[PDB]
Amino acid sequence: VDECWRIIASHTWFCAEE
Amino acid sequence: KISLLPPVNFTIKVTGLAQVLLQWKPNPDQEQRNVNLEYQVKINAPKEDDYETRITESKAVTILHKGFSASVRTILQNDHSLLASSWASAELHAPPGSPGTSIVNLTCTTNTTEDNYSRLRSYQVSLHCTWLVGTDAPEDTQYFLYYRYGSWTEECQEYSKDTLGRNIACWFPRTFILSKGRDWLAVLVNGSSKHSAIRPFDQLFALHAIDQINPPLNVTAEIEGTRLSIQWEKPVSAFPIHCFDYEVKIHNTRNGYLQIEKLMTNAFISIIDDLSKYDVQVRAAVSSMCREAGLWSEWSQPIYVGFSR
Repeated sequence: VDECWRIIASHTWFCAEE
Repeated sequence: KISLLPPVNFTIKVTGLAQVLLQWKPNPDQEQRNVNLEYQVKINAPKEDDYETRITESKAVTILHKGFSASVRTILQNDHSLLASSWASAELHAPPGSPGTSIVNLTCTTNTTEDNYSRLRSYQVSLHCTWLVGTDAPEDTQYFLYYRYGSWTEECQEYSKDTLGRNIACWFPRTFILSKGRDWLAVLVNGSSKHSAIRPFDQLFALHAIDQINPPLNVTAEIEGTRLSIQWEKPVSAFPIHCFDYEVKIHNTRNGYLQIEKLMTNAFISIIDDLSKYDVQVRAAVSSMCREAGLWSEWSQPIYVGFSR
């Protein structure tokens, strides 16, 4: 609960699309 | 001087289409509420990655057709030292299936279009996919495609087949993909047969890498004496007027001279020669202010101007 998605191949984080 | 103890009960669950959940628990022996010891996660395969988290879980997006391997350990980073326990590891085995049965050369294209009439004045994204059948895939196999964008997951129903009845393409007229999206489109294609088992295949597409931007429409050009005026409308897209880079190609049909203007505007007024016939075309891309670099649209179908007489 309350963590973002780890985009593995891009070494990045992702949260939302407000 | 003392050291750290590794996490335990490290699990990896497939929660979604190219979506994994990593769970584990803090080692029973180590300090209970030391709020500044954390967890380092390393992805060993398919692609190597490395990141920190403070929770005893971690959701992640990655392809799964090549298997999956992860390690997690307990860490304490002073800014002079890094303290680390031994790794705890877990794996997801590569999905069962004989060699070469997997699909090859998966290609995907999204395109922005509009509704029809006054239902609502908005935009639909269409998704088109193509591929080749597995080389040594038993003549009986049928292929099936799913996609996931955000929370939404769907299977295709409008397929294009070959000569032996096997699906080699897919068409989504209407989809759950956001027209201004930043997120990753996940595509999975698995298959089935009576004989051998089929290797599933899957890919992650960034929208900006596969969004087929539409061409500018109503390209108008007129020469009045020495004055050249070119106008054109912003292409069919959810991105607004101020989000497009344009290239205007002015080709002199007589001597081949090629004038190219790069501009963020919607009209070009300048000076040109009376006595040559020109053909103009325009193409567009989404500015880097609005999204990471993507694809150029096709050229507008050429229009001619000059030598009106």
